[PDB]
Amino acid sequence: VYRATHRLLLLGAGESGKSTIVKQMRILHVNGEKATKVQDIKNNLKEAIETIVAAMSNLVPPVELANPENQFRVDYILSVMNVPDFDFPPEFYEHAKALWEDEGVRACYERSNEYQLIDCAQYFLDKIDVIKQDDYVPSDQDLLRCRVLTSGIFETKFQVDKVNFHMFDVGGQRDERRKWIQCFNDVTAIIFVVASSSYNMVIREDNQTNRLQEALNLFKSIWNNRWLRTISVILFLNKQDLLAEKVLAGKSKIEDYFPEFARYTTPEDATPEPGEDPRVTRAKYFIRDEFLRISTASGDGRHYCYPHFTCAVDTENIRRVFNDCRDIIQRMHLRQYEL
Amino acid sequence: VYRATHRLLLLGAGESGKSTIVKQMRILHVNGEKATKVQDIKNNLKEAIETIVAAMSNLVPPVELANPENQFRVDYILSVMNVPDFDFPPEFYEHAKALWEDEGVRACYERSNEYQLIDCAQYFLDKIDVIKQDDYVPSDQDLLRCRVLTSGIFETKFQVDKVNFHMFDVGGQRDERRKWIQCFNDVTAIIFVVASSSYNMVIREDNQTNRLQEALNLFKSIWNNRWLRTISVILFLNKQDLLAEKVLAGKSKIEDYFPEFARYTTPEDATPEPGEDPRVTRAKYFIRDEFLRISTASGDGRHYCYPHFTCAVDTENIRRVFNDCRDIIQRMHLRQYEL
Amino acid sequence: HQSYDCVCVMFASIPDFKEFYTESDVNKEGLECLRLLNEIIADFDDLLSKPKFSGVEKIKTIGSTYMAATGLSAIRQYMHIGTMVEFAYALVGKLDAINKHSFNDFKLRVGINHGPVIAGVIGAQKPQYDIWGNTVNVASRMDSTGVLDKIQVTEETSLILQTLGYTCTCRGIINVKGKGDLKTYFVNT
Amino acid sequence: HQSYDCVCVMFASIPDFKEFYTESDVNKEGLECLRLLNEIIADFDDLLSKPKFSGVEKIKTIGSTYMAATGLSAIRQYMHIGTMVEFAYALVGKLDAINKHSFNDFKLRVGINHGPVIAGVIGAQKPQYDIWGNTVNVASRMDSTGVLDKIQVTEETSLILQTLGYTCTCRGIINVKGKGDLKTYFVNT
Amino acid sequence: DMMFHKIYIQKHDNVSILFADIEGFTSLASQCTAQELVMTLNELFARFDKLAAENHCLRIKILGDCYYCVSGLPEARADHAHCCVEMGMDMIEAISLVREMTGVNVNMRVGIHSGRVHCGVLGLRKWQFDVWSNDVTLANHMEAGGKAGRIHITKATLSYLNGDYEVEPGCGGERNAYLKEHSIETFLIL
Amino acid sequence: DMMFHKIYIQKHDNVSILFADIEGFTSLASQCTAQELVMTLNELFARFDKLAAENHCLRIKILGDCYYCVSGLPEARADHAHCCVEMGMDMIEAISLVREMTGVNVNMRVGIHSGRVHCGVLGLRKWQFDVWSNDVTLANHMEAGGKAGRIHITKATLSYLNGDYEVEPGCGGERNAYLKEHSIETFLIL
Ligand SMILES: C=C[C@@]1(C)CC(=O)[C@]2(O)[C@@]3(C)[C@@H](O)CCC(C)(C)[C@@H]3[C@H](O)[C@H](OC(=O)CCCCN3CCN(C)CC3)[C@@]2(C)O1
Ligand SMILES: C=C[C@@]1(C)CC(=O)[C@]2(O)[C@@]3(C)[C@@H](O)CCC(C)(C)[C@@H]3[C@H](O)[C@H](OC(=O)CCCCN3CCN(C)CC3)[C@@]2(C)O1
Ligand SMILES: Nc1nc2c(ncn2[C@@H]2O[C@H](COP(=O)(O)OP(=O)(O)OP(O)(O)=S)[C@@H](O)[C@H]2O)c(=O)[nH]1
Ligand SMILES: Nc1nc2c(ncn2[C@@H]2O[C@H](COP(=O)(O)OP(=O)(O)OP(O)(O)=S)[C@@H](O)[C@H]2O)c(=O)[nH]1
Ligand SMILES: [Mg+2]
Ligand SMILES: [Mg+2]
Repeated sequence: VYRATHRLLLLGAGESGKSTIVKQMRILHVNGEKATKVQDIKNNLKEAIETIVAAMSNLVPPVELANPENQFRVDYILSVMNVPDFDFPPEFYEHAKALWEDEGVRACYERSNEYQLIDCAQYFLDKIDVIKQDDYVPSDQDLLRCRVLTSGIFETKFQVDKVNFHMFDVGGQRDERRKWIQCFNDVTAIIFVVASSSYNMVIREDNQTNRLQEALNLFKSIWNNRWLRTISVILFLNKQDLLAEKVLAGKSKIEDYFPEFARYTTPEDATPEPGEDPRVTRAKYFIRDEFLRISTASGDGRHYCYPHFTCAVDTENIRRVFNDCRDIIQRMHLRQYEL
Repeated sequence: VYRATHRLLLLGAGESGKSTIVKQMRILHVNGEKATKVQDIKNNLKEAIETIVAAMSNLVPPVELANPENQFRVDYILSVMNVPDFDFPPEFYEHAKALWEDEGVRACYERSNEYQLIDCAQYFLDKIDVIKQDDYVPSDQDLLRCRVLTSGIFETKFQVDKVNFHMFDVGGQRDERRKWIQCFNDVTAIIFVVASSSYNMVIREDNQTNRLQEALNLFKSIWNNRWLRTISVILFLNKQDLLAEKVLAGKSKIEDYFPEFARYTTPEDATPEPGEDPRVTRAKYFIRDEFLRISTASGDGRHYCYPHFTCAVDTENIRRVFNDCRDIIQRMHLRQYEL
Repeated sequence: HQSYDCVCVMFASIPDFKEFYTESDVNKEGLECLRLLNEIIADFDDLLSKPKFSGVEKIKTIGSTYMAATGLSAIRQYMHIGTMVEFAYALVGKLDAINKHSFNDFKLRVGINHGPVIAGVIGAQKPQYDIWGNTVNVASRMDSTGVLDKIQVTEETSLILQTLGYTCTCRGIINVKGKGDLKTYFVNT
Repeated sequence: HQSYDCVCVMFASIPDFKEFYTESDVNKEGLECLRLLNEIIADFDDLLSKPKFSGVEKIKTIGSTYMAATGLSAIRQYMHIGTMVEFAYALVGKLDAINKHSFNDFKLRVGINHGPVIAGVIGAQKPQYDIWGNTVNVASRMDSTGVLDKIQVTEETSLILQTLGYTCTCRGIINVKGKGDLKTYFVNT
Repeated sequence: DMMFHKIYIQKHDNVSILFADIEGFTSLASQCTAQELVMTLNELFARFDKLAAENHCLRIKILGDCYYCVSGLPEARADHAHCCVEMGMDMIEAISLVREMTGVNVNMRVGIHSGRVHCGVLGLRKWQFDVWSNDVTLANHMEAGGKAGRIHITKATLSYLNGDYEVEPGCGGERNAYLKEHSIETFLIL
Repeated sequence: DMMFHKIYIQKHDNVSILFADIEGFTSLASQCTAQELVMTLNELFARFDKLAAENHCLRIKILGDCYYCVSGLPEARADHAHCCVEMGMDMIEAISLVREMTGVNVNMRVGIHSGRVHCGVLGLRKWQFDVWSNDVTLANHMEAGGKAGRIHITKATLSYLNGDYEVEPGCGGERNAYLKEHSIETFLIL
C-alpha cells in the first residue's frame, strides 16, 4: 500500500529547475489547459524585454542604443512596465521586437549576469512573431520554458511500469525553505537541483550572494541535516547546455568566481560526451566535485550521493537520467524498509 | 505679604552639610524632643564602629589589630551588624570602646577616605562613656553632629529682626536631585553647600566619582540652569575645620587629586584668619577659585556668586556669616521685585 | 467634516511622569509638578515652528501624552510618514534637555501608524477638532504596549519606513481589542 | 498540597509558531507541523537532564508555551532565580539549533517572576500537578507582554538578578488585570 | 512670567468629577461603517453637551468614547454633587435611546468623585481646557471600576450629596486595583 | 521512530470541543485568601470532572480558570454535540452554587465547536493529554467571544445537534475579531 510508492522530494535554490522536472514527468509518464498558460508566456516576454531596457542605463558603464530612433520604443516599454492588466496590443510586439533587433540592446543582454533576468528570455524574444498570433498554440518546449515562481508545496503522482511515484515540488527561495520540513518524514529520496551555469550570477534575495555558492551552502544544510541522516541525495547538476555555452563563449571565466578552479585538472573516470570540448568536461566535472567534497566529508555509509549532469528543458536527457534513477530508488526504499 | 518673606533654597551634594545649616537656624533664631534623637546618635555610634572594623580586612594592604585579643570584640561587632532593633546592651559599649582604643583600629580610621564613613565618627566614639549613660542628655553640639540622611523637601520658618525666612532643605544625593525643581520658581536665593574637606574622597553613589568634582559638576548644573538665570548663589565652602586638619596633617596632598593645585599661588585680596597657616589659606582659596571659574564664565551680570568659608558645626561661625548674607538677601529680593 | 486616505498618527507618552506627580504643601498640592509638565509640552510645541515640521499638526495632549498627525494639510508620496518619525526623535531630544535641567530621567514611549481617518469637529459647546478611525486606535495601542525610548510601528508602516531607509525589528505579536492579534516592529537608530 | 515562599516561575513561548501552523493535504492536515513542535518541546526536555538544571521542574506546555519553575525541591539563597534565567538562555540556544535545520526563524519570548505559590494536584480524574498564585499570573503576563528574544522580569526579580551580576533595563510600565500598573525590566546579554 | 513660561492654571476645592465610558463600544464599531460610527458618536456627544449646561456641569473633553465633565466650575456651587449625579442619570437614559436606533447593546458606565482640582491649559499650541489632580485620577478609576448602566460614586461624593440619593454597597475594591489598594469605599446609586 | 522522535498523536473526526472560563474570576481572587481561592477552584473542578464522566466528555486540561474537554473521545459517538451542550448546562448551574457560598458574582462562559482534532502528547517529560487543530482554536475563540451564563455554539455544532436544542442569533462576530474575520455564524442556546 504505502510502501509500494516512492515519495520524491525536489529540493534546491530558487530558479534551479525543480518545477521543470515535474513538467517533464507529465510530458513523459502522465495522461484545453495549454490555453491558460499563454497568458503567462506573454508575461515572460514582457518581463524579459523591460528588464533588459531598464538595465541599460543602470549598468556601469551604461549601454547606449545602436539606433537613437529606438529611444521612443524604450519610452514606450518603460511607460507600460508596471501596468496591472496589460492588453498586449499589436504595437507592443512591434516595439518589443524592434528593440530586440537593436544591437546595443543585445549588448546589454550579454551582460545580464549583472542583473536579474529570467532564463526564458532569448528563447521567447526570438519568437515574438509566433507568440503574438491570436490563434497561437504553445509548443511543449514553450511550456518547459515558461517561468512561474513556486510558492507552497505541490504533489504530483505518476506511474512507471506500474511503479508508483509521489513527487513534491517546493519553493527554493529563502522565504520558502521553511515549508520543506513538512516532507522530510516519509521521504524516499532527495532530488537536489542545481543551476550549473549560474557561477557568474548572484541570487535575487540580496543581489550579492553568488548563486553557485548559495547552492553549495544549501546542499551542505540538507546533507548534514539532522532529520536527513538516512536519506540519499540524487544530485541533478542542471542547465548543462547554458554552462557549455558560457564556457565556449569564454567571456566570463570560472576561475574568477571560484579561484580553486585554477588548481583543477580533469578526473580519470571522466566520461565525456561524444564531441564534447575538454574544457566543457573540465568545467562540469569541477562543479560536480565541489558538491562531492561536501558529501564525502560526512555521512558514514548511512546515506549516499548520486550525481547526474542534466538539462531539464531537454525531454530526452531527462527520460534517460530519470531511468538511471528508477534503478537506485528501488534499492533505497529497500534500505530504509529493513533498518 | 508674600514679598516680605525670603525663600531660601539649600542645594548641594549628599552630606555636604545642608541639614546642619537648618539646625543652626533653630539654635539661633527659633523658639522634650532631645529624647528622641538619642536613638539616632546611638545609631551613628554603631554605624561608625562597625564600618571601621569591616574596612580593616577589605583595605589593601589590609590592617591588623594591635592586640590579637580584640579579635573577639571584632567578631562581636560584626555579628550584631545588621541587627534590626538593637538593644544597645552594656557590653556593646565596652566592646566598641576597647576597639577604639586599639591602635591598629585607629590606623584603619586614618585611611577612611578609602571607604564610606560618616563625619561624626571620631566625635562620637571619643565620648562613648558619656553616651552610654541612661540618664544621658545630648548637648547641642551632639545634635549638630548627629547624621541623618534627608529624603524629601522640608520647610523651616524663622524671623530675624522681624524679617521673615522660609528655608528649604532637600536631599543632595542623586536620586533626590529630581525633587529640587519644585522650589526653583519663587526662590529668593540659592545657598549652595560644599564639603571643602572631601577632596580625597569619592561619592557613595558609585564609589568612584570624586566628591569635590561631583560638587563642581553639580554647581555648574545649577549655575547654568535654564530656570535659574536670575537667581544668585550664596556659596558656602563648608567644613573648613576638617580641611585645615587634612592640610596640616600633610598625609594626603591636594595636588594629587586636583593637579592644577600645583600651578596655584595664593591671591592678593586673600584675607587670612588670625594665626592661619599660609598653606591652609592657599588651600581654601584654591577650592573657592575652582567654583569662581565656573560662575565667572557665564551669567552676564544677570545673577551673582558670593563665597563664604564656613563650618556648619560651629554655631559662632554660622551666626557671623548668616548675618553677612542677611545684607545681600535684602538687595537680591529687590532686583527681582523690579525686573 | 471630511475623510482622508493616508494620515500618519503619533502618540508620544511619558510613563514615568505619574510617579513624579505628588501633592504636598511644599509643591503647592501638585502645582509645581504641572509647572514642569507645562515646560515640557511647551518645549514640544516649539518644534512645530521648525520649517521641517510644518506638516505636523498637533491634535491635543491627553494627560502627559502628546498626539500629532502628518498629512492633514494634504488632499514622494509617503514622505510625511518619515516626517512623523523625525518628529518623534525631535521630542526625545527636547525631553533629554529637560532631564539635564530637572535632574530627572523621563523616557519617551512612542507609537506610530498610518491609514484612513476622519477629521473634524465634535461637541456642541466649544467645537474642537479631533480625528477618528481604527488607524488612530491602533497608533494609541502602539504607544500603550510600546517600550521606553522606542518607536513602535505596525507592519505596513514598517514596510514603508524601509523604502525610506530605516530598519525595523519585529517586537512580536500584540492583541488589539477588536482587531485580534497583530505583528509589530521597533524602529532602529 | 502545600505552599512555598520563593519559587521562580518561567513562561517561554514561541509567538511565530501559530503562523507556521497550517492544515492541508500535503502536511497531513497540520500533523507535520505538530511533528516539528514535538521535536522542539522534546529538545527542551533534554535540558532537564543537565546537572546544572536539576533544580528545574517542568510544569507543563500550553499550546507552544513552555512552563517551568525553580525552588520546588526546596523547603546562596536566590541562586535558583539565576538558574531559571540560565535555563531561558538554554532554550534560546536549542531553538536556534532547530532553526538551522528547519530553515525557519522562531524567536523565544520569555517572562520570569519569583514569589509565593501553592503547589499541588487538581482534578478528580487524572490528578495532575499544577502551581497557583499571583506570582504565576504575573510571570504569564511578563511573557504575553514581552518582546521577542527578550527576558522580561518584574522589579523585585530585577533587583535580585543584579545582586547576582546581571544588568536590566526598564521596559516601562504594564497594566496587570487585578494588580494595576507595574514597572518591568529586560535582562541584558 | 520670566524664567518659567506663565502658567494658566488655578486650584479649586469642593468640585465633583464625572467620567463615563461606552460599554460595548467596540461591538458597535464592528457593526457600522467608519463614517456612520462618527455620526452616532458625534450626535450622542452633542446631546451630552446640552445636558451639561442644564445640569450645570462644565464639559471638559471627549477622548474617543470617554466623556468627562465637572460641576463646581467655573464658579463654586453647593449642588456640585447633585449635578453630576443628575448628569449621570441623563447620560444613562440618552445612551439607551441611541441603543434603540442602532439596535446594538451599548450602555454608559459612570464614575464620580469629589475633592480639589487644578484647571486650565498646558503648553502653547492647541489649548484645550483641562483638570488635573489625584481626585481626578480617582474619579477616572471610579468610571473604570464602575458597573454597566450604573452611577458609581465615592465616600467623598456621599458626604456632599446629603443622602438625598439612595445607594448600596459598591464593591469597587474588587473591580479596580487602584480602588483596592487605596481602600476606597464605593457605592452605587439606586 | 528513527530520525524524528516517535509521535504519540492521531487524527480524529466528528468531535465537539468545549471551552469555559470564569466570569469575574479576578474579583473573586480579590476577596479571598490565596489558599481559600485554590480550594474553591480545586473543588469546583473536581465537580466538573464528575459531570464530564456522566455527560461523556473527556476532560483535557485545566489552565488557571479555563476548563476544557471534548466529547467524541476516546472512541467515536453520535451524541458528541449533545454531550458538550449538556456538560455546558451542568457547568453553568454548578458555578452558580459556589456563587452562593462565596457570595461573589462569578459565572461560566461556554463556547463549543465541532470538527476534527489531533490528540495525544508532546515532548518527552511531564506528558499531559492534549488536542490541537484550527477547530480547537475556533472553539476557544467561541468561549472567548462568548456571553456570560450562556452556551455559545457554532454553525458546525448546530448540524450535529439535529435542532434538538433551541437557539437564537449569536452575534459572535462582534465579540471576537477571529469570529468576525472568519465569517462565523454563531448562536446561543436557550
Ligand atoms: C498629570 C498628572 C496625572 C498624574 C493626574 C491627572 O489628573 C491626569 O492628567 C488625568 C487623570 C486627568 O487629566 C483626566 C484625564 C486623564 C486622561 C484621565 C489624565 C491621565 O490619566 C493622566 O495620566 C496619564 O497621562 C496616563 C493615563 C491616561 C489614559 N486615560 C485613561 C482613562 N481613559 C478613559 C482615557 C485614557 C493623569 C492621571 O496624570
Ligand atoms: C499548536 C498549534 C495551534 C495553532 C493550534 C491549537 O489548537 C492550540 O495549541 C490550542 C488552541 C489548543 O491546544 C487548545 C489549548 C490552547 C492553550 C488554547 C492552545 C493555544 O491557543 C495554541 O496556541 C498558543 O500556544 C497561543 C494561545 C494560548 C493562550 N490560551 C488562550 C485561551 N485561554 C483560555 C488560555 C490560554 C494553539 C492555538 O496552537
Ligand atoms: N536552458 C535551460 N533552461 C532551463 C533549464 N532548466 C530550467 N530552465 C529554465 O529555468 C527557468 C526556471 O526554472 P524553474 O523550474 O522555474 O526553477 P524552480 O527551481 O522551480 O524555481 P522556484 O520555484 O524555486 S522560484 C524555467 O523558466 C526554465 O526555462 C535547463 O537545463 N536549461
Ligand atoms: N566637622 C564638621 N562636620 C560637619 C560640618 N558640617 C556638617 N558636618 C557633619 O556632616 C554630617 C552630614 O551633614 P548633613 O548636614 O547631614 O549633610 P546634608 O547635605 O544634609 O546631607 P543629605 O541630607 O543631602 S544626605 C553631619 O553629621 C555633620 O556632623 C562642618 O563644617 N564640620
Ligand atoms: Mg518552482
Ligand atoms: Mg540633609
